[PDB]
Amino acid sequence: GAGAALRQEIEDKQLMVNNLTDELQDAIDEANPAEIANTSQQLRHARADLADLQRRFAVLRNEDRRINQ
Repeated sequence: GAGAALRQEIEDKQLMVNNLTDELQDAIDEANPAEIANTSQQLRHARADLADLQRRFAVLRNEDRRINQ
């Protein structure tokens, strides 16, 4: 299949997004303004990067399917 390394990056990046979401919510429960700002800034970087990765992979997978059907 096409896009093996990219697919794996997407899963690695979804894991990071999830861990950072955990950390943000914990920082909210603790009312820790510094960590809320630290973690949320990173979470947004990661969520934007993930969405781009997923777009790139969808192109690749749709083209692979059309080439190989």
